[PDB]
Amino acid sequence: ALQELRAQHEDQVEQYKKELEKTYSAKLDNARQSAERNSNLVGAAHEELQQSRIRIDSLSAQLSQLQKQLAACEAKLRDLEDSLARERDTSRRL
Amino acid sequence: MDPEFALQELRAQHEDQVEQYKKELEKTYSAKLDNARQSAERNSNLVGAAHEELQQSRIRIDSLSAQLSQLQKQLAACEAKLRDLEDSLARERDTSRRL
Amino acid sequence: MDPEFALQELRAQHEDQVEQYKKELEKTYSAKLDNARQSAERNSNLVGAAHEELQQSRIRIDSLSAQLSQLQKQLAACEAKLRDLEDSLARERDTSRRL
Amino acid sequence: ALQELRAQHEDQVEQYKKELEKTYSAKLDNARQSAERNSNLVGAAHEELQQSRIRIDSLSAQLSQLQKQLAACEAKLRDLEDSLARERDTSRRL
Repeated sequence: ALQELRAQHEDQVEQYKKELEKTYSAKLDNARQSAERNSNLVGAAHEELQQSRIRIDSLSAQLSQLQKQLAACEAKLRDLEDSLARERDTSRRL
Repeated sequence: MDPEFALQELRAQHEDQVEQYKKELEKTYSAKLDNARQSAERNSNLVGAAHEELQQSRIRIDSLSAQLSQLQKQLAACEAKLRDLEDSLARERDTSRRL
Repeated sequence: MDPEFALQELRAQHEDQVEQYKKELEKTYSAKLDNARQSAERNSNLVGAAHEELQQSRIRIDSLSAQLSQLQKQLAACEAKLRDLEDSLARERDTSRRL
Repeated sequence: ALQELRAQHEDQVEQYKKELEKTYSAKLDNARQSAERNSNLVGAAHEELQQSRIRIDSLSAQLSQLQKQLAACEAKLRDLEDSLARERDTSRRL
């Protein structure tokens, strides 16, 4: 009875261990799978933000081009205002 | 003699017509002067208003450029939190591969 | 009699001076006409160039607005990847609290 | 000798188990700590992106205001161009 109980226990522990290591291997593999998917959703969010980064770099360059164009328009209007001021003052002298 | 009375009357006709012409000319000249004065003042007022509005627009574009720079700064810090996140998830990946 | 020769000579003096004045007036008038023509053509050319440049600037601002919208779309998708990341890290947090 | 070996083994397994559960509790706690820090770096990146979101909403509103202002400038220039065209044509008629 004693050695029968001890042999029965040893087989139970042997079965428990194999079931333990198999679950421990499944845990380590699912932690790998769920972490990878997280890593691209990390990296994809990074690359989509970097795309936006360089779009606003382009937007700032285009704002500077627009600013030069309006500055040239203003210089033409200053010239025109000068010429029209001379004509106004001439009419005032008549 | 007799032609002398036609001379005198021609002269008198001429002086009446010169006076009439002087009045007609002065009225026409003052109307064209007024019309030219009003058009000159309006063209100067218009070009000044247009010019002023453009100076306003340039101030607005200067502000927009400054705000784009702050937006750059804001999106830089967002990239930092994303890189550290990349980093620690990669730390967990490396440690998991080594079991 | 004798005054008649002063009359005739006065008339002759007057006709010479009227002819001189006609020439002087025609030259002055043509110069002021040319000056006014050139200034009018230049003012029209200037305001047309200014106006055209402003139409160019409006096209540029229409483009900038369109690009801001695409930037909105790009940053929306970035928020999606950040929310799902939020979501799965929260999934791991909840599961860890339950041990 | 037999029962001495079996008692010695039982004490070893008892000591191994307590050392196992203590390490298993330390593992579960560090996974909690490292995941939290990851979660704010997630959420802080989210809130800083949302801040940028509403800045560009403001930028688009300001672009529309600027567009109206330039459209009003253009209408003044059209008026001025009309008036100057009439003066040009008048000078051409002289």
